[PDB]
Amino acid sequence: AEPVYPDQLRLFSLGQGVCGDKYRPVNREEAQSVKSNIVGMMGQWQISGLANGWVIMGPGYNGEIKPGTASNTWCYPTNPVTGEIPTLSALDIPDGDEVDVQWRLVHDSANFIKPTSYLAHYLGYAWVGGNHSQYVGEDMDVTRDGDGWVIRGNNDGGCDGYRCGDKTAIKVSNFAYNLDPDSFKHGDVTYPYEFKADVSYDLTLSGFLRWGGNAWYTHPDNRPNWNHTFVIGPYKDKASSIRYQWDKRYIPGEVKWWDWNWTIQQNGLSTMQNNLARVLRPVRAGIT
Amino acid sequence: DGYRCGDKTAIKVSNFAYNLDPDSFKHGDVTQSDRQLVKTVVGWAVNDSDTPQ
Repeated sequence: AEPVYPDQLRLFSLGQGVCGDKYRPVNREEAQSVKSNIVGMMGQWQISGLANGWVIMGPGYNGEIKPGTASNTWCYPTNPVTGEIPTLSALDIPDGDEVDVQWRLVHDSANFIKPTSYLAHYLGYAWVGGNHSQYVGEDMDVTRDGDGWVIRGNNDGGCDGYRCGDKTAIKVSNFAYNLDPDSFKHGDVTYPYEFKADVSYDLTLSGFLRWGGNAWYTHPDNRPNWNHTFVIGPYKDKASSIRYQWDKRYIPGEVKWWDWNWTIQQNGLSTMQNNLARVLRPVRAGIT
Repeated sequence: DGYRCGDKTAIKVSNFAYNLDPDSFKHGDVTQSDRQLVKTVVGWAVNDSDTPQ
């Protein structure tokens, strides 16, 4: 048996026990591993075929797997593609003091604010943007709050929408700088050295979740308030690691904070991984 | 319509206290549950003289 990712499954209707060109029939054991996802991707009274004379039934039957035969068949690609989040080239901040580096980081629109505002929107937060535009993360304001920074939509003038006025906030805090030994460089030897250090921080999202649909695993439906934190840097915990949670989306019992399969279904695989790649882009600062 | 209409003032009521009339208090029966013994003692008091003691 091999791990199965719900986004790769394909339901063929060619013939009994026949898959596509590059496609293998899903096994009864493999179907059991992701039972809830496949049952959620089926109609109420639908029955579909598996390998070795087995059948999966829809929610009306409580998702029972029993011996049988059917015309349809769930198939998995014969050569699955890796859905891992790609890595982008580093972003280098011009030399300066600690607070200057943070200021230049948090005021960048293409490499920040907009990649961070789209993540919050995809996760299901409400009203990510200001009153003077219709697009997410367009009319935003940045303020220095204590030892951190706060980004949120501008709220001047009026707005149309239920509870428009409660705008979600992005809070950046807890910066740290770790030096790597492979960036060493020197000039003449009459010497002046040079290094680059990687920057890490904590990102907090605060706001209320949308009623129509959100990405929390319990899928609350009463518009509750919510605060969550991510660590943009080396792994520290399962709850605050994006890469970890995304890589264990094939184990249903590991899903306890966010449901990334839901986001993939809602928006598509390529867009989600591009956005996550932009959010996790490395950041470096020079030292001399 | 207004500059910051939407930031509305809130009034909070808490910390209630009661000043009783002295001759109006009554209570009913006292009941016990979940009883666990601590200690007990028994004894005798003996008087062998000719007067109460």
